[PDB]
Amino acid sequence: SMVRVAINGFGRIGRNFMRCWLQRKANSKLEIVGINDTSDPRTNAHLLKYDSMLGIFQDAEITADDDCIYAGGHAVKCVSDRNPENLPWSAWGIDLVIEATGVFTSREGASKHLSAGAKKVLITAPGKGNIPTYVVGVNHHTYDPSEDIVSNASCTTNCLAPIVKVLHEAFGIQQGMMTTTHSYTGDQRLLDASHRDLRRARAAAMNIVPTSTGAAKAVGLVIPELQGKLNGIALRVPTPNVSVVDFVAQVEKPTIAEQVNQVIKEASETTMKGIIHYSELELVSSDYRGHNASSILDASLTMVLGGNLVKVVAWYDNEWGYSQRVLDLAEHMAAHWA
Amino acid sequence: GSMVRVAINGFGRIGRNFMRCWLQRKANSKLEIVGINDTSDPRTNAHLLKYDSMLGIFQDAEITADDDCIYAGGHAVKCVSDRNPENLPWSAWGIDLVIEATGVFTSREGASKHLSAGAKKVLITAPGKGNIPTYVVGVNHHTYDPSEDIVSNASCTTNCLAPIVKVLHEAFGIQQGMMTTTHSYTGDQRLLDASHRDLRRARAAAMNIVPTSTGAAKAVGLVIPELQGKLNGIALRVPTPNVSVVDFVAQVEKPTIAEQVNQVIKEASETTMKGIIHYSELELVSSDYRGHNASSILDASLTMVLGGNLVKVVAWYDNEWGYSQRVLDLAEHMAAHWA
Amino acid sequence: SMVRVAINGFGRIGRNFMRCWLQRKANSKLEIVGINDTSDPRTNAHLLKYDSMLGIFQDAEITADDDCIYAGGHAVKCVSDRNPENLPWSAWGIDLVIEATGVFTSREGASKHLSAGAKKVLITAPGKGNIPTYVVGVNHHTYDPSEDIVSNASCTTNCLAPIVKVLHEAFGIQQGMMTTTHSYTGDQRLLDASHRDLRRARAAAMNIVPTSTGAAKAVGLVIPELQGKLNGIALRVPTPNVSVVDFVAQVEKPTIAEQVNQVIKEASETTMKGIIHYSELELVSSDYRGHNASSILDASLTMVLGGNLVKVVAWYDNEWGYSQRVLDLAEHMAAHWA
Amino acid sequence: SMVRVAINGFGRIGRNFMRCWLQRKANSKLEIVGINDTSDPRTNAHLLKYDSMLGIFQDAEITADDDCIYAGGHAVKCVSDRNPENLPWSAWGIDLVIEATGVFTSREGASKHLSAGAKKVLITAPGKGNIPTYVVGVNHHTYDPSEDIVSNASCTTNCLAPIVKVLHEAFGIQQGMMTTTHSYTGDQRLLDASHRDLRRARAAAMNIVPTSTGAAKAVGLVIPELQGKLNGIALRVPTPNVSVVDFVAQVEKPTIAEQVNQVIKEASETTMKGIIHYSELELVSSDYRGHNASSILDASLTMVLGGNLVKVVAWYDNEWGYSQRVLDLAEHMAAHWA
Amino acid sequence: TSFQQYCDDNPDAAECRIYDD
Amino acid sequence: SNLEKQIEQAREEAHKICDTEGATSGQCAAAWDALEELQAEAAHDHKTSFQQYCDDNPDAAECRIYDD
Ligand SMILES: NC(=O)c1ccc[n+]([C@@H]2O[C@H](COP(=O)([O-])OP(=O)(O)OC[C@H]3O[C@@H](n4cnc5c(N)ncnc54)[C@H](O)[C@@H]3O)[C@@H](O)[C@H]2O)c1
Ligand SMILES: NC(=O)c1ccc[n+]([C@@H]2O[C@H](COP(=O)([O-])OP(=O)(O)OC[C@H]3O[C@@H](n4cnc5c(N)ncnc54)[C@H](O)[C@@H]3O)[C@@H](O)[C@H]2O)c1
Ligand SMILES: NC(=O)c1ccc[n+]([C@@H]2O[C@H](COP(=O)([O-])OP(=O)(O)OC[C@H]3O[C@@H](n4cnc5c(N)ncnc54)[C@H](O)[C@@H]3O)[C@@H](O)[C@H]2O)c1
Ligand SMILES: NC(=O)c1ccc[n+]([C@@H]2O[C@H](COP(=O)([O-])OP(=O)(O)OC[C@H]3O[C@@H](n4cnc5c(N)ncnc54)[C@H](O)[C@@H]3O)[C@@H](O)[C@H]2O)c1
Repeated sequence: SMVRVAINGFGRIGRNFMRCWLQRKANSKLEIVGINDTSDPRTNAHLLKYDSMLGIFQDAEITADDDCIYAGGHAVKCVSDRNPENLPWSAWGIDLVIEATGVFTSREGASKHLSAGAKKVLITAPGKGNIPTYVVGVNHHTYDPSEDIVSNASCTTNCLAPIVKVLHEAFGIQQGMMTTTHSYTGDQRLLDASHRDLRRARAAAMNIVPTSTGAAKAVGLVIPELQGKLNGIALRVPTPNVSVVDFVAQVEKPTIAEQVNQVIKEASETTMKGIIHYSELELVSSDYRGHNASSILDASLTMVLGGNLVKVVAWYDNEWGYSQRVLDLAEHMAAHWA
Repeated sequence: GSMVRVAINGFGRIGRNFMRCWLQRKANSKLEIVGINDTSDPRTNAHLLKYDSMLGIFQDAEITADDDCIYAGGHAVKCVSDRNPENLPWSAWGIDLVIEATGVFTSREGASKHLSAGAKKVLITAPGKGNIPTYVVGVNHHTYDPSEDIVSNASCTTNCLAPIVKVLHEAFGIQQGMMTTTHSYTGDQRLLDASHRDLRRARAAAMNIVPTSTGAAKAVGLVIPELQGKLNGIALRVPTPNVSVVDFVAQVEKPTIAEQVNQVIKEASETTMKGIIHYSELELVSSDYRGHNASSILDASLTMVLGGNLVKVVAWYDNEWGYSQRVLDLAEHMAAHWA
Repeated sequence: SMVRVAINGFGRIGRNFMRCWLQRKANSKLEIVGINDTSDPRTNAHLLKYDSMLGIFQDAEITADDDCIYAGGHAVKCVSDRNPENLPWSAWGIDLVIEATGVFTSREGASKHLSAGAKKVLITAPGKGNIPTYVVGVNHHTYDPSEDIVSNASCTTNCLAPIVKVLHEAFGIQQGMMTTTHSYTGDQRLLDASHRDLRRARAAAMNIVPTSTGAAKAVGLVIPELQGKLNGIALRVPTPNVSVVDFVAQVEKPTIAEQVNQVIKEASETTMKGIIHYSELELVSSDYRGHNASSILDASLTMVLGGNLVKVVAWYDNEWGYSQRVLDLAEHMAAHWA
Repeated sequence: SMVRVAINGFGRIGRNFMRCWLQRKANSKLEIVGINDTSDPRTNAHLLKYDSMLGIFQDAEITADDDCIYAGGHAVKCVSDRNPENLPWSAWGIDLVIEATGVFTSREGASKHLSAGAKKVLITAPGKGNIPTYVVGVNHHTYDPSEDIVSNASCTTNCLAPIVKVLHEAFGIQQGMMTTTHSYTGDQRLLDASHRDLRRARAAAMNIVPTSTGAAKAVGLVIPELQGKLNGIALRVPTPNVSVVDFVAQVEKPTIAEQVNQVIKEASETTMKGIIHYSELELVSSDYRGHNASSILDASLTMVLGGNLVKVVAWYDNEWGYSQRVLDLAEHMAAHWA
Repeated sequence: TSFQQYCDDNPDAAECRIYDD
Repeated sequence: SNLEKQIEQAREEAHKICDTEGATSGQCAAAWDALEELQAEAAHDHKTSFQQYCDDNPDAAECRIYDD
């Protein structure tokens, strides 16, 4: 009748998600009832309300006491344990756990939520091993209700994968290269500091930072016949939110820039509506803050050479866009709860 | 026999980088910078020449000024401030070569106003407008004709992409090529949202990812003529004050693999492109390439290939210092073949 | 009837002012009917709508043609001439010119608008020479209909002057030092370039830049009692908007932090309502984007030593807050017209 | 008979210190032989060489194997244990531990290094509890060889205290307020994330973040006369290094800006040479990177009101200048082992 | 255009600067 | 690993055996002989303590990895 939800990790994605559901709560099958996080409800209620990227939350009063965050009279119990096996999911009757820590993205890690009493876990990141990955708009309909642990892929995969599906079905993609020029994220050190990735060790707001990404290969996970045909990299740049994907593909069927744009445009109005947005406006990253689409095609940047080498460029709010898809994937699961 | 007398029109980021390049390399040079023309005054330009937010404090010698000249170790550079090159005193100053570094005279007709003023040659530190011979040192400068009175040294991105595209094209035969330069912002972007003929460059630069249209896509086809119309791309200006990276995706004819692509460019970097391309396997970031003298530093760790024929390479470049090093190289080259 | 207004200089202030007016249009004696700017209506309608700081304009739809900017069917005639004498003020029936280019701040400079046909000029910055300066809530009720060229002082002046007035009337200010830690502005250089001020010549987003502040002199013009008794400086820092002023005053009536805060707070709820806001929250500069108050007192930072050395710290949105006051000054002038 | 040194916490301070000693190695009575840190030797060797602020290390080549960092043929043995008690100080014959983790600033915390075998501990931050604090140039000659746990205070204390001492001995400081406009530090958060300080939690490259400064209380530790008579705060701003303190003093002997500057200038050439530098240049923060002085007085900003209200402004490289003093204090201890 | 006729006379204004990078 | 947790249990057992029976004890000799024995096996692919700390504290600032 109503899927009780709990957030594991109240960081940028946990809080964006929370603020997505609060604005989509009128028509929603989810009731967020609990939070686990390394911090306390007073500290986390403060962050919830005062977001440097999203601004002050306006819809409802955000308060908290020793053990609860309250949003518009709706209480959310809080605990603080780093081992999900200790969490009170059975007591709290948690049906769906949103796994937004970045730490428990393997099957065994995530399964600890199930051990504690949860039923399903939606990981807010690429899965490790054989975890089924889904992108709303590309393959989220093959979701099987019997799946207890799922992955909503990365932000980048959610931006490229819908554009790849449209282009591939229109002209057949033979191979593809991507670079995401990406806002920095919490895994980068603010100043040069110890890290297992020598590039993530460098000061995020001072540098262009190349890092390996898997979103390209991850696209082959959700569009399974392009498996092994996509690769890419990341350039972390000193912006705090909003990123842009650069996709270069060789296609079977000859085309020109105009056809590429019209194809994506028609998908944005029909099959991919709400997922892809099509723009001919000359905007910049600031203008896309809070966009609900997974991908916004920047039509003025499309290029084609020789009929078969296609270039496209798509913006995305990696924080807020991805979170709308996380919520979409959960709302879908609540639909087909079994 | 004597030395080429140089003036700098536009003492900005490039004009001042070029000055410091020359000041460091002056022991070996057929050039002598004797004049500056800029919108600002000698004392102000002395201050900026010494106190650079990007290069730190200049220390090879003392830098002072009076109302007429800037001094760099007792060496006098005369300073005039007129916005129309027609009116510049190039005749009285015996100016042989002008470094057109204002961004305002990229066309032959505007660039040749310096020739009306008495200048004998003009090196535009930017892609020329109209048919102006365009040179990239290490790719194309050896075709310089001493009869050219107006030349273009290109853009920073062109000097990065072109050496790499030349090695890749000859090794594997480039058929089509896309490019995207994640580029530090530059003076032509506005600090806060303000008027501009480029609605994207009008937006706050240190605050945004800003896509703009680069001409390095076009230029590379100039200095490598068989690739004219086979390359294209864009630029993404981002909130760093200096150092850029160019990402090139190419469709080649001869099959290869990332290992082989890296080895080719490495071999080039050590022989036919020594001093122009540098080969790095280190996991560095943009800050680490400040002051690098190469046109391109291949980030060997980022090379990837799909299906043998789709090739991706990523190269760093200091858009201010590296480009200024090549400007200097090109100017010396003209000084050697002077007529 | 309606006071017909023209904007000279469609910059950060000129466009913040417009967006202020558009939000308050339904209750306003002013009518913005003209714009002069170095740029064309299409560029400027694009800038008015898409703003890196204010976000996309929501309230009304914005459009343009060769001749005008349209803000929800409201047509604003645009001209582009850089000598105010050639401006069609007489032909457009313009009454009040909002001078916001920052280049016509002397009386004779601003007076060119009067020759062109306008009847009064409101300079959105300190004036040069005998030009009456007003800060809303401090001295604006002294304005005289006979004065046709007026200054609304700097942003820092508008923040500090309401607090000084309260502090002075409650404790008696003998001396005061000010330092505004200040977002950079269009006046500064993106990268090291020539500038009259050798420190504002230096890359703004890279440096802490000490420079002058108009409040050092302007506060003493709006609180004449304190002329000669205040001084201070600006430190420009790498943020695009929102600023904070640090004010250390030697006062006559010994007091303590609790009393300093209670005086400003009560003032904020009575005689300074809308001008000063009293905040106890632990907030950072991002959280004050779009605040309509001229100063937000950060009570947690108030401190006093030996009863006579008082330190207060006040935030202000130097773009939006200041523009709100420009509109207030304008409405007041249209009320007391002559 | 060198003084064998180990660095605990190879962070910003720990690596600046290392580079500081490498430059000064020839004249030092110290030998750095050990490092304990979260990271392995190869990662620390990489960060020691490639520094986003200091640039690539030039003086000597830096390699590493599984066991040591190598600084031009000098071996520094490396361990990775976060509990200081288990550290091999006894076996490595460690005399002095440079405690630079930030999380052992109490006497009991820092004393774990003594249980492990070290003889004395120098905390690169203020101490918690009765730990004798020192500033080179102010009170380091009151160091006593019986002291086995010492604090070199904070970076702001090392900038402010020498100018306060000079001012106090010339005019008599009766009260003083301070505001450091401070480059952000690894203590803050890249994007909004939990933190015991609700403001340091907020994205550091996006905000002006008001917070505490150790100088508020530590200046009175090293200048006992002025304990209880000083106070202030910090405004963290989006620059990664170099800071500036703004100090307003109620003084006893009336003076003027000319006299203040001559006094500090005079000290900087005599008693405070190497600690205070006197500057008349119109510079900005980038120009002071790598400056060895603790304080660079920006003479052009000195202003006095009423003879009794003195305002001075002093730059400092909070990473490199502070580390220079850590070395100075350690050498002083090296000279006074007993 | 007035802003098009202005960028003809003064390309070196920060309202017209175009550096093909 | 295995030999490490035995070298600490071998010197803990050798220091207890040595104090009880004395310094000249034949038992103390064998206790240090048995510790030297497991240190000769321990010394006779170089995973780092850093990498083992990121296995135990995956959510630490030094260990986060967001595959974006
Ligand atoms: N915003 C983005 O850039 C973005 C986009 C798409 C996907 N993602 C993915 O989403 C995930 C979350 O990223 P983020 O940027 O929100 O991270 P973040 O660092 O901002 O937030 C992580 C939160 O998890 C909490 N946490 C850590 N370990 C924990 C434990 N053992 N138990 C309970 N709580 C714990 C922390 O307290 C922190 O509040 C990442 O895995 C990332 O790959 C991020
Ligand atoms: N900096 C880079 O990234 C880069 C790289 C490659 C090429 N370039 C090219 O170099 C050129 C200069 O760029 P920059 O970054 O030095 O810009 P900049 O704004 O720093 O330099 C412009 C300088 O020229 C002066 N100037 C302007 N108009 C003038 C006139 N009419 N007469 C005399 N002086 C005048 C200005 O005072 C200013 O100092 C541009 O055309 C650009 O395309 C730049
Ligand atoms: N932005 C702030 O924080 C702030 C706060 C208070 C006061 N002020 C004052 O307001 C004034 C406006 O500054 P801004 O921040 O809007 O700068 P800005 O550069 O954003 O605005 C200047 C605008 O005026 C136009 N302009 C310039 N010269 C012109 C001329 N001769 N003719 C016609 N148009 C011309 C420019 O095209 C530009 O659009 C400044 O004098 C400043 O001192 C600014
Ligand atoms: N950064 C400055 O400008 C500055 C100035 C003056 C004083 N300080 C003080 O110096 C100290 C060092 O701070 P920092 O700026 O170098 O921060 P940092 O995070 O750059 O350095 C901390 C280092 O210590 C390591 N570390 C953390 N906990 C550890 C543990 N239990 N065992 C071993 N290593 C551990 C971390 O891996 C990191 O490398 C702080 O106490 C700070 O208050 C800093």
